[PDB]
Amino acid sequence: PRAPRTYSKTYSTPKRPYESSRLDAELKLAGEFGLKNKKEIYRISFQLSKIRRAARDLLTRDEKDPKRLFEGNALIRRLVRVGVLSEDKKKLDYVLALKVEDFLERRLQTQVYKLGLAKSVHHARVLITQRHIAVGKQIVNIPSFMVRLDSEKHIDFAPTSPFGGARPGRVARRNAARKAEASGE
Amino acid sequence: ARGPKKHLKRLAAPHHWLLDKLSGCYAPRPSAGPHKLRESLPLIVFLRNRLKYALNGREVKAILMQRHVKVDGKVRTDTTYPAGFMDVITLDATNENFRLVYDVKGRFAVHRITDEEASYKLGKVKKVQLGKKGVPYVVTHDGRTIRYPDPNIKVNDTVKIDLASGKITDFIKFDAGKLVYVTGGRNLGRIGTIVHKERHDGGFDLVHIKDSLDNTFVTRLNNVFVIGEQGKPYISLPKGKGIKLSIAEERDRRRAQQGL
Amino acid sequence: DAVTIRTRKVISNPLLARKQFVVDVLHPNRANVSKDELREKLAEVYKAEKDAVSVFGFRTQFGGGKSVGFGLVYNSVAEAKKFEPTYRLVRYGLAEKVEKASRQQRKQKKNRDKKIFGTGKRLAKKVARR
RNA sequence: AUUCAUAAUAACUUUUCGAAUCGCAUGGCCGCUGGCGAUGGUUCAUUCAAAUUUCUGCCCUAUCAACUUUCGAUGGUAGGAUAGUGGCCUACCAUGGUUUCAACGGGUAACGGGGAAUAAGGGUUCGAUUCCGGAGAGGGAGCCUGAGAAACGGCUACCACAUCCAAGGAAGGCAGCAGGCGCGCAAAUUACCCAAUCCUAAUUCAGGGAGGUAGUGACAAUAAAUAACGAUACAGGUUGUAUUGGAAUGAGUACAAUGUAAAUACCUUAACGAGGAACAAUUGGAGGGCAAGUCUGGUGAGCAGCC
RNA sequence: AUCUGGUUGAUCCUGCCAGUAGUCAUAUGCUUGUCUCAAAGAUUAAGCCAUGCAUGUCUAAGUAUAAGCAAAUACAGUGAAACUGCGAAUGGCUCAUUAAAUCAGUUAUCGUUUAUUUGAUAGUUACAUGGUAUAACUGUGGUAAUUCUAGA
Repeated sequence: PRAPRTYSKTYSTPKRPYESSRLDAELKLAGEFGLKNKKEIYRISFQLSKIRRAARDLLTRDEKDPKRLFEGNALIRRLVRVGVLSEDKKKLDYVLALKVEDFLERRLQTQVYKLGLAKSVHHARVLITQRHIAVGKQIVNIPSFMVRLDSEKHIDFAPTSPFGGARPGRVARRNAARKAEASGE
Repeated sequence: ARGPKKHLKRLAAPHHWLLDKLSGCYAPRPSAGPHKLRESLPLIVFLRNRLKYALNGREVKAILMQRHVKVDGKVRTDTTYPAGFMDVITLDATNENFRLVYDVKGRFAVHRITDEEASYKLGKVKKVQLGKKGVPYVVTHDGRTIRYPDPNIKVNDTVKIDLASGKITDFIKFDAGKLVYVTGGRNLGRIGTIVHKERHDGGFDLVHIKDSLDNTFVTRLNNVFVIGEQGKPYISLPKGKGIKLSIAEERDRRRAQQGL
Repeated sequence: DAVTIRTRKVISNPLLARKQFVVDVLHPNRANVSKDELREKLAEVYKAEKDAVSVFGFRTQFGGGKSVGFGLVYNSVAEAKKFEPTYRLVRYGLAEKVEKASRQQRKQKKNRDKKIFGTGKRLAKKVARR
């Protein structure tokens, strides 16, 4: 038979369910950034967990070990590109100081709010899912899309929508027609 | 099993062919021929996957049956014919010639050669012996048998063969300071010069090699192929001269040039 | 709006008397372009007969506006007719669909014939006499 | 490293091989001579392989401490048989071989390995199953053809089942694909096709339930709808609580093109498609462990992993 | 990585239990809108099986007088049947047996066989021999019956 397709699980569940102090901290993030699930938080903390595991491992290696040089530089370079880590803090020891809010701040859903365009993080989510936002030429409709530092110049309304320059939507057209027809009465 | 096997499942194929995982259940099984299965390259893989001249297995057969392709100067039509190291392939239309030789990653390169060089190939001497009626002969790595060799030729030497007629025109002794090509194992594809050899009676001899950046490495003698005198290869070398680079060096060159 | 057609990665292939390339199409404000229209515009730009042009394998970008595919142009109508798969020629109307029976029916006929030795003009007569 | 490769001498054989074959082309010299291929054939080498073989490594059990040798157990000489080594088998001869560093015997709901789950480290549990190796085709045994089989979509016999009949006889093997019965807590369509991946043949062309496509599918995995924003009234410092207005969109349906061997679906798109936006989100809980009721009505079988 | 609850009227220990989280671990209950991807009669019974299918194959180049078709007096296009050659020992399925056995890594053949592919290689013994020969075909038949087959 054909070779197996590989797949993997992307989140982890907190090991004590009813730790009351934790429940409060999670709900503030969801209200601040307009998330729909706790899973959206678990996903981020799962990624952050693995980054620390790798970084902490490398720090056992001596400086000028060729592996620490090669892979350590890759990891730092890759986080700077998305803007999670400042290019001032461009050193491996600072990777251990990142926290969840550093990643949520970079989601397309929040960037479309900080730029204007929308007027709440709840309004921003609606526009993305309804296909009004484009990055460069490509229409994007996923809220969790991580905006790389180059792309921020190119976020704007899509060419093929109202707000972007196309024809009015289905409901505006219906209203104009009935009123025009009645105005002929 | 009750006899020979006709199929080769994908994933079991040699990794240096660079087949993808998902396009099918099977891989082309090489026919019996001049080169060992594990280290040959079937013609279908060359025309389709490397040169992109064919889109399908069906189109490969359409090319061969017009008799456009010849290997070592003879027309071949078997889709799974096992070409191998040092063979010359000629496409008469398009007017192109290629020699099969390894990249430093240990893959067969697409290496173009002139119409002049297509006349000959090198061969490593595998045994020398007396045949019936007392006629001596030599055997090369690609399985040719040549009558009446020069009495100086010994095992592990290298021999130059004219593809027309098929007769020996020159040879080089295995000795220190010769250039060598590594044709197996972890160091496959590197080039250097022989420093010295270790005798091990009843075992495997080891050879010490030095490259032009004076790195050194060791391989079993079976993996060593002599290709010329110091600084004078008898054949055109592929791009990059067989100099291995560390992963840090490669990254720097790409972003320097390709990354401007 | 005007359609723009571009070709990329052009290879000339004397071994099969054809040129082969990527076809890239921009088409704002319409759903897509039909293969029949692409065949016409490619024919006049490469100065070929329309029957020598073949085009297949399109998809259109998410959010629309662009499509990408693959294209061939043969050096003659005769050479196209010999190298091209028959199913593509049917799409272009250069060949006629053959009318074989279903795959299960053909197999069942074969297995009936295996039980007859010889041509069977005899035996038929013997059964008629019974 | 050889009684190697190879050569020489005397003979032997019931006598091995050393072209009574096919396509295309139609030249040269004055009826002779000639080209490019196909299929065969002796031996050597090579390639795809096979057989045997060295070293070290395996789960539980002493309520298994002695085991093997008649009827090969350990060794020697000669022969037979094999493709070939060897108690592989036969004749004669010797009395050996293993063990508390666990032999021999019993058990396994035991095919081995690459691997899988569980992340401080060390470990514990699992591997019928996509790749590699072994074994089998209801159970035992035997054998023909062939380079290769102790073959089961080959044959012969016995044992156990079981089909048709004019009662004389004949025929059988789904642990291939689809399907049925039985079993049980426990598992899909008697569909389309050689277009792709590859394999076989005298072969570009034929064939392939191998393989691919669609159907069934909450095993497991990835992304992610069920509403957003103004006005008015009221309260608060730009945030809550109720009457009212324009905008936005896919779920769904559908002309068309694209997709495909032909189709379905995805991606794209003219028309239609929301106000209780009935286009209406469930599954378990509210003494503690462990987030959340001194609420309210009934009652004096129910709840509770534990208290 | 380093939890919480349960043994006097009132406590501290030993000790076990209950709770918690994961499972390419199976089953099962309630509920179910969209895109991509995808396991699937192993566990019990290596239990029993209706019907259909799963192995055949021709090029310029072995054998043509089909009484086949289609248009260079021995023949010459295409081509059923049949003889000849090759293949059917690969693939696919399952896990019953099996505990120095299979298997893994590492060796050996100076101990042996090998269709096929590739390369070498036979001056040494009639202008074309015979049926000790026959299939397809033509024609006469047997049996309730099968991929039964007899005489000419």
